[PDB]
Amino acid sequence: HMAQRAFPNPYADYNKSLAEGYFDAAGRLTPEFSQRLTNKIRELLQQMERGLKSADPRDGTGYTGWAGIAVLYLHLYDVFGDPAYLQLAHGYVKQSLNCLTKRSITFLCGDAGPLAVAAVLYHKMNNEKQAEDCITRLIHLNKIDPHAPNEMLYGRIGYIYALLFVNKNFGVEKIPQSHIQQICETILTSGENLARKRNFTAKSPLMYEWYQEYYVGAAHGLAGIYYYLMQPSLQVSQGKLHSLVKPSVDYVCQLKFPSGNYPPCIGDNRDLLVHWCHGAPGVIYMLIQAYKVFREEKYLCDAYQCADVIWQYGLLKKGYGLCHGSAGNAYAFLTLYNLTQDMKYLYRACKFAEWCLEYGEHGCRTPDTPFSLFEGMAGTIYFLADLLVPTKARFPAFEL
Ligand SMILES: CSC[C@H](NC(=O)CC[C@H](N)C(=O)O)C(=O)NCC(=O)O
Ligand SMILES: [Zn+2]
Repeated sequence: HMAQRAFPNPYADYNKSLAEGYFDAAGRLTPEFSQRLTNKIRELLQQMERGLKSADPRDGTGYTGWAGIAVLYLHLYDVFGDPAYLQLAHGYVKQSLNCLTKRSITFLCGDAGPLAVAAVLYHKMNNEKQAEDCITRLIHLNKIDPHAPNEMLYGRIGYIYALLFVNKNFGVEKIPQSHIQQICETILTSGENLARKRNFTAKSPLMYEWYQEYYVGAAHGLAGIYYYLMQPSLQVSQGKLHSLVKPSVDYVCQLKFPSGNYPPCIGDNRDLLVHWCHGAPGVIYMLIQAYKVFREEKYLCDAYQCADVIWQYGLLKKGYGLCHGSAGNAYAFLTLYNLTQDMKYLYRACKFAEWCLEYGEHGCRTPDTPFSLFEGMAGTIYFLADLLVPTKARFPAFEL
């Protein structure tokens, strides 16, 4: 039923001849293709700026609101170096800081997004007082919601991302590692406890849930949590990596549909969603990181299968967005490219970019927030700009 959710892929798969128009033998984009990306970015930015005039004033979040637009502009500033982009980011940061709701802790859906993005913007504008004030507030946020879930949009790893985002952008340990360590400990303890209570232990030493479901994917589920627990940034011990995380990863691997896709929740029989939030485009990160950490070929094999599912069924009728759209799906190819150095996957990303360059010409659904980072145009623009330098590309607000 995946076919019903996708457009047929109109593109030929990789060969040397077809790839030459997009990038050279070193994987560096051609000037021509680079400029075509740049031209579309400028075109879409105009539409986005106009569209955001109608966006909800109250939503300051990374996922659907102002801080996510600031994330885009910070990225464009880094890519292009145009000071006007940094100024745009400032405007959006200011809007976002007037929208704190005190209800959530995450980068994507909570107050950590505005605060972490603001800290970085202020730093980039040489505003030490405001940068430091934002960091203080961000650190303190780790109190307003204990017994949170563990997942990306509403839970502990979503807060961890905000901390990592500051540290990466300052290039120094602005948030002490000990802060990250203690959250990591809570996550691991939570997983062991739930697995024990539900007698998963033998097959899966860790287990997590959100909204009373065992979500499997990146946004709300196991694949996102395990991707994080396997990151050197989180400093999980070798002992816990092998005894707790690896067998829990293997359990997720075992949930794979015959197609190579993954169910949204444990026990789901319908093979339908090919999204970052649910399915192969989000689970692929766990597989790739598992390969990097454990070096077992099965993980790489599974990642290849993810890429094939996405190549076939990844041009979504849903639209061009990151959370569940063609641009988010294209990032799966970039992560596999960056692991393998196989230009086939850079090519696939470029062809998905070609699709996005025809934005609005396919009869896609209009997103609920048509201009947002995760549902809308800002995310598509983010992807196009990130593709300019493929080796540095990372799925925003998620990939490390
Ligand atoms: C965490 S996002 C989950 C996502 N939700 C949507 O696609 C809803 C539409 C969204 N609000 C938009 O406007 O893009 C989804 O997978 N929906 C289930 C489905 O497509 O059947
Ligand atoms: Zn989604």
